[PDB]
Amino acid sequence: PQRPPVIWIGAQECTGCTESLLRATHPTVENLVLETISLEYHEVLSAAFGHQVEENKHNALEKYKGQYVLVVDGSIPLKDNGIYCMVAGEPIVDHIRKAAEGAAAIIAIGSCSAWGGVAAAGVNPTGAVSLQEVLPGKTVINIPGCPPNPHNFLATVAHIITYGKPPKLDDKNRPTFAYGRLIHEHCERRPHFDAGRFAKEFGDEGHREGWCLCHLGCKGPETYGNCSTLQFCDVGGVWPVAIGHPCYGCNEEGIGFHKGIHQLANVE
Amino acid sequence: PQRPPVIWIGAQECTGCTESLLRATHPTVENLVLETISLEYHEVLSAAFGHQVEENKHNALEKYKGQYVLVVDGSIPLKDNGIYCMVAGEPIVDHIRKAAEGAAAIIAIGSCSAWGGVAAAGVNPTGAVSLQEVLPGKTVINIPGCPPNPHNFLATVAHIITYGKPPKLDDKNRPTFAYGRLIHEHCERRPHFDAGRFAKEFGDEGHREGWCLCHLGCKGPETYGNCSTLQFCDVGGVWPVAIGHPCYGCNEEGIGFHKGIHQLANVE
Amino acid sequence: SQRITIDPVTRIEGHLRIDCEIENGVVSKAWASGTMWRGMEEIVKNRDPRDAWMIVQRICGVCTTTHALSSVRAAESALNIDVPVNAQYIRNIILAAHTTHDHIVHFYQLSALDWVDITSALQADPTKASEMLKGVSTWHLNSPEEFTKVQNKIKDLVASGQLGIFANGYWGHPAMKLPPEVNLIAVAHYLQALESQRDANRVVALLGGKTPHIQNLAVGGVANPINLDGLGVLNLERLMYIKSFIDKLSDFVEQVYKVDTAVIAAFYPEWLTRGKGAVNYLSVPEFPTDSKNGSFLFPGGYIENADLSSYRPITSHSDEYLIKGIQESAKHSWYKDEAPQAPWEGTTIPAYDGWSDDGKYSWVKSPTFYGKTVEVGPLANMLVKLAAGRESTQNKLNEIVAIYQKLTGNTLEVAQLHSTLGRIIGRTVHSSELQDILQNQYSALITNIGKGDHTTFVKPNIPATGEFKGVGFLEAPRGMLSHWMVIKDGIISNYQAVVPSTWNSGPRNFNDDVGPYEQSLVGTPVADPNKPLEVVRTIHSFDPCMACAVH
Amino acid sequence: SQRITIDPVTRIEGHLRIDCEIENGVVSKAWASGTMWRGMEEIVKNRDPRDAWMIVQRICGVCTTTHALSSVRAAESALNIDVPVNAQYIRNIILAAHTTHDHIVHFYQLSALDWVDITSALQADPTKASEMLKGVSTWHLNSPEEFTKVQNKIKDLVASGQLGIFANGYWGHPAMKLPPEVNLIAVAHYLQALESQRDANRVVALLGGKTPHIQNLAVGGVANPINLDGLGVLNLERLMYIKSFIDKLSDFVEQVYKVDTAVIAAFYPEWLTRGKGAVNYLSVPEFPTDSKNGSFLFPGGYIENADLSSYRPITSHSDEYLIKGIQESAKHSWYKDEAPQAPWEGTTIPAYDGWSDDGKYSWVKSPTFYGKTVEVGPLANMLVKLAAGRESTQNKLNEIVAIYQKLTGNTLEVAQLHSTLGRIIGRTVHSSELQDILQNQYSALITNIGKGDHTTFVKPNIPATGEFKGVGFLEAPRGMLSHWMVIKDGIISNYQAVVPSTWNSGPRNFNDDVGPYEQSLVGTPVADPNKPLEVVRTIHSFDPCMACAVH
Ligand code: SF4
Ligand code: SF4
Ligand code: SF4
Ligand code: SF4
Ligand code: FCO
Ligand code: FCO
Ligand code: F3S
Ligand code: F3S
Ligand SMILES: [Mg+2]
Ligand SMILES: [Mg+2]
Ligand SMILES: [Mg+2]
Ligand SMILES: [Mg+2]
Ligand code: NI
Ligand code: NI
Repeated sequence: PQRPPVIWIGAQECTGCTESLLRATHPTVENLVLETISLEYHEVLSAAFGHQVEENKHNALEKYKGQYVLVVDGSIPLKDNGIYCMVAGEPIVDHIRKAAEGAAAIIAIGSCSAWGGVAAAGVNPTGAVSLQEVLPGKTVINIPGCPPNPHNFLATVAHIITYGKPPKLDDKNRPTFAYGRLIHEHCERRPHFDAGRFAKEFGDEGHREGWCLCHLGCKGPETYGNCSTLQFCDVGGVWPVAIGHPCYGCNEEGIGFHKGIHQLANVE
Repeated sequence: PQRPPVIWIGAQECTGCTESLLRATHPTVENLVLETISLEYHEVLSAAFGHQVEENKHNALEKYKGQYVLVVDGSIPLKDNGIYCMVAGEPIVDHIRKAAEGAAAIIAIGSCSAWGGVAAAGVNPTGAVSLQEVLPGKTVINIPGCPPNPHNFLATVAHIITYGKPPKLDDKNRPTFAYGRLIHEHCERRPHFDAGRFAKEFGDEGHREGWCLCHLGCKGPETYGNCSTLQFCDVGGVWPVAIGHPCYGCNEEGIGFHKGIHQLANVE
Repeated sequence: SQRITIDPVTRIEGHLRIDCEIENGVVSKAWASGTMWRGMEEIVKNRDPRDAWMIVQRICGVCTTTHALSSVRAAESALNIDVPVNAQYIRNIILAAHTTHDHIVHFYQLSALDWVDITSALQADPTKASEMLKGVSTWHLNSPEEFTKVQNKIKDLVASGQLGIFANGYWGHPAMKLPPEVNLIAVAHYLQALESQRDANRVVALLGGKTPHIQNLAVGGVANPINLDGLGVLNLERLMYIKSFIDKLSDFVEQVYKVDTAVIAAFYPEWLTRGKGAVNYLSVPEFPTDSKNGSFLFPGGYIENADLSSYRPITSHSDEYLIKGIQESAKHSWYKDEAPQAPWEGTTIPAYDGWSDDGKYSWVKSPTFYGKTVEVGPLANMLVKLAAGRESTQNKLNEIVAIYQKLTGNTLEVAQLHSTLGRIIGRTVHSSELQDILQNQYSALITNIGKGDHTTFVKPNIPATGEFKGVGFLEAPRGMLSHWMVIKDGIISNYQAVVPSTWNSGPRNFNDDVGPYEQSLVGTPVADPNKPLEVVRTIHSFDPCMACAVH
Repeated sequence: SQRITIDPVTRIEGHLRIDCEIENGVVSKAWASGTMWRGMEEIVKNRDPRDAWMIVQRICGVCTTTHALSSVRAAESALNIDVPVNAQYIRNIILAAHTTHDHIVHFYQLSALDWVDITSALQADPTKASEMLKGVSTWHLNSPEEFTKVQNKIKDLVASGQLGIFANGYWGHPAMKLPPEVNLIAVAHYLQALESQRDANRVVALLGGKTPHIQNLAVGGVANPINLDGLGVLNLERLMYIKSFIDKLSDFVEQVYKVDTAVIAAFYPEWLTRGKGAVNYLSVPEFPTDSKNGSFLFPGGYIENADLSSYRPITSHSDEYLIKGIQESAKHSWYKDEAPQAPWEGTTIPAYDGWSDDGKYSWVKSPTFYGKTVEVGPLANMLVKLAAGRESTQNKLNEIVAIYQKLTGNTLEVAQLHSTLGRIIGRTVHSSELQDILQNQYSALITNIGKGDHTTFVKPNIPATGEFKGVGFLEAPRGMLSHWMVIKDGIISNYQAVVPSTWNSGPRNFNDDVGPYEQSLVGTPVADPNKPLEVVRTIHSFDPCMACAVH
């Protein structure tokens, strides 16, 4: 039984999006690579290096033309003709465009590839841009977060494999099962918000009773995601607000990495 | 090194309260019985039976006088001189009262022992009552639910062992870390309640988008508990409302087993 | 000659008393008694038919799920509702995974300490123990190192002086026959079982909303909202999570539980020749897969006089031959009305008057099928499948036999299955076959959602006048379960549960005939009347549940 | 003379190019080049000091937690804030659990396939493989049955023709020395490691709110609300859950990882005689336990010219001698300002002009300590601990050496630790000592809460005028980390990170001296210049992270 091929290219990444896979349980990373897919190129795990791994990529791009899923993490830096990310002596944008030509589906994993993310913030030193921006002719599936829950990615891959098409997407090309609703429109602390029950500082009486974090800068009111329902790490009860810290808006362009932690959201 | 002793007596139980321990992860049932406590009497797991197990109980009540935690599951039937539950030829109320004389702490695990529960519902065929009703001069710690999350019990026992006293209790003697707040005052579907986004029937469009279950009969507005936060089984995201069914009020006297599934809660 | 009582019987669900006359070192006559009653049938009376399942699920928390599913099927029968096929798939997954948990816990936590001596385990050589299983199991946790860690935990427990649930156990009894090494293997497996049963209940929880006591059913289907693209509902991520736990169960079942079953039989072969409870057996078909409450994955039937060749198949939960045969009597039970009653016309009027050997001595009723005593449960269900020529059942039975053959040089015939050990073997075969049910129904669910069917619920209507009768059948871990609902003027006017442990545990009947527990004990050797381990061995093989038997 | 390039170096974090000149099959000169830059120092500038940690944690997701913790420590340094002791315990548990995950993944997922040949594992006898470990490890998952299941997974993968991550590996290379049986053992452990590293990150997640990228810090302490009696906060139930995962880590680390480290050394003893990168070593103390940002559980210090007997202790994160010695140069890096800069006066002005052997060739800066090159990371941290006479470290090293001696007949002396294998051993010793840190700090937290201290956060004030400077030190998985923050008129006016992979991977410095990666490669034998596995062995021993090195 042959497994569906995947090619994974890292651009201006911190590797958090690959690391998310090492927390996954359905599938675990070992079951992913031995049973679910054939991971044909991934520089963090590959036995081969250098000219041998670049051979592997070229061979896979030919053997599996029209069939592989291409995944990119990190932003793509356009300033100064691509030199802020060079792999095997060539700009990463050239590697990415060449791999995109033969892809069956293309996924931007993480906020950096989906919309520029932290690497494009402030003054944007390297002219970092999104995967969609470098591939204007293609439909890029965006799976934002810094990093997303790995199952936001894995269940998107599984829909493609099992049912032969991508999951349903919103108008930013994000899968609706994971990004279809504002966090604040499905947050267990909404009753406290509604009653005016707000933590004012970490460690205060209301904070120590699990009250709403809006006045600490929670960006839940303006961030799409599944952080309050799917949550993180599959142990139960684990997401930033449940732990006691406001949402920072890491999924959402113009929110995470732009607004201050303690800056208030706009409430709609 | 010696472990703190525990005596567990079943009255009019279904055994769900013992079975909750087989789902626990912190501690697991095997670590509970080998490391955390010495389970001196428990009829479901005991190697010994009949005369030999009643010997173990008498020995333990004398040996550990003033030191053991007594746990009861099920209601206690007082109709017709206690004959609706007879163990070794004697009414269970007499077993319970004798064990209670030498207890360091006494816990009613489950809604049946906490307030009568399903066994006391409707016409109450056997004159079933609560553990606190059988023991009017003792402070009984109530851990309600049908059954409760096992860690509601295990963290209560742990507070007693580690810190030398019970956890903080409310005016029904329920531990505040688990029963201190209404489910509706910490429910992730409150945003939908607030916007008038209500499921009308299982399988309708609102139901299939995770909307509020109030109009299906949700008793969250009148039930104290931790079902929306701690939830169940430690896999993440598992409680009745999250699965798509309203809360029935099983924690709460006069709600669970009294009101219809689809009967509406009073809302404050 | 003397009279003994075993009260309480431990390592069961609920409150059971067993009495025995012993003559010339053997049991000559026995009494089984359920000593606690709640009146659950009366509690549910006069309510809306849709509410019943949440109340009657509380008949039992060991066999959680079962009374819930039997109750909705009963209301569905009365109302003539066809359940959506996706709701059948979900209900089936829950029942199959629950049963897997239930049987593992029975073999290990409830039954093993009848056959296994923990003191003898301290004398074992862990390397010799591991070596005994080479070519017998491929399980990855039978190393000497695993066995040494387990031996050290037992060592530490004993050394503390606080044996707790292991104290005053039947250590050194003459009927304890395992070598030290095999005792140590069993205790290691006992601990490993706790992990695998947890995985089974993770399946249950993800569809049920929690366990014990699931909360996803409804008269008309289920409350799970199927939407692959939906946030906070049953989507593809959630289904993948369910599958990840289904996949974890098989290796333990096949490489530990199935093998231990053969090993116990190899060391206790006289237990193949005693503990016969009945000559008639009944099971219902289970795991419906069509749109009209039928097309069951497992077959059912009725066997009379132990004749497999002339059994009567049952392929429908509406079978009038099944329905019409079932009655219960209270002649030797603590209820007022004594003549055999069909359950639609059943009463449950308490009439406690204390124990009498020849009068009333139990809260359990006495069920009959066309006037005969019948054994139900995994022995019944296995014999019926063998009678149907089910290859899967034959093959799995042969696997257990082959391990037995290899250990003893002897074989096992069908005649030897009518016994204490045969009953245990039926349970183990059931557990193995349930793993294929899980794979089959997960795959069916994924395929059906892919065709565009997301339907899960048909809203019922209940006429405000008229009298309507329904019965919900279910093949539960302990055998055939049935709930019987009468609806009059929109509300429940009668409710009767006839539960598998009622069939097996019930006292002498209207014609003073002897039911399975009481019959199975006749002829039991009892070496020490003060420590009657042999009686408890046979009673445990039926997996008693007294909250179920009495309700 | 032959010139080779290895680009990309895989099984590291990020984007690394290594070039080597080779004379007669021996590396004569090497160049290390970080080939990707983001300008994270410039991105964080001109913001509120409280916001830095959320941004700069994104320097790296492999060493997640570390830049977050360093950044809050830097702001607390600048503002003169003493962190509550409960916030220290929580920070410490997170760092220790994270580092356990990180090192386990490095040894197995990143490094093992330099030393282990998967094709040779297919020829192994699983029974002989298990027998080799008798009396060497007590691990419970070293049975022939476990090993056979693993072997069959590899067999199935090879038979599919889709080798994926294993394709075109260095199978049959002359530097591969393990027998088939040991190759199979290592693959089994590679798989098992993935479960233990997941348990370590369950600890991190329960305190951090997720991982990668924790979200529970603040300038002034942590955001965890301690209330044993509170619903929805850090109560006793949540603390019990954390402890259940802490308890799962030790057996793997001691009985698998520590043992494999000794076994690899036993089969590759020439790797004790090559890969020396420096003669000077630096580490900082870590895991503060008082109310004033001190009383560290692990010690730090500076070793010069490999002389442990005359090392200089460092016991404070405010040590002026440490602070004053640190500078960075960009003479051979793609930035404009080349003279050595103290980080509070640092610039990061990009000036890319292409590769030149004698000019600029990397995005990594060149750090020095009072003008010398220095190696940081687990070798530095082990040697400093040994120089301090820490018995724990001595004893743990002695356990590894005892296993090695059992297999080879030889001991290990300290001179042999200045090597590729010594660097790997330091990492394993660190991993083992971290399990005691976790037990110690969990116990300290439970005890402190019990005394009535639930405090977690001191709200900062930040003056709206004035200029002031802070530095946050941290002993990260790959060595000494420092973040340097200048605040002017209430906002960040300069931000410089000097990261452990910057020390080790940086290019030739202002005086053209050679840093650790480049120095370590001189003398490396290369059997096949098309497939330079020997170069990658030594580079992987430093655990490169180029997102960290460059930022
Ligand atoms: S989105 Fe975040 S975690 Fe993923 S590659 Fe970008 S910085 Fe790292
Ligand atoms: S502001 Fe944040 S914490 Fe408060 S209800 Fe909204 S999402 Fe939840
Ligand atoms: S509370 Fe519920 S689960 Fe516990 S004994 Fe009563 S009926 Fe069973
Ligand atoms: S009515 Fe129920 S589902 Fe709706 S917000 Fe309240 S508790 Fe949640
Ligand atoms: N299985 C089970 Fe319980 C019994 N007997 C039911 O139904
Ligand atoms: N460990 C780690 Fe990452 C590097 N180098 C940091 O800091
Ligand atoms: S910061 Fe990110 S991880 Fe979720 S809670 Fe907010 S979108
Ligand atoms: S029915 Fe019970 S389990 Fe919780 S969700 Fe409602 S109190
Ligand atoms: Mg309809
Ligand atoms: Mg009945
Ligand atoms: Mg200071
Ligand atoms: Mg820097
Ligand atoms: Ni039952
Ligand atoms: Ni890093």
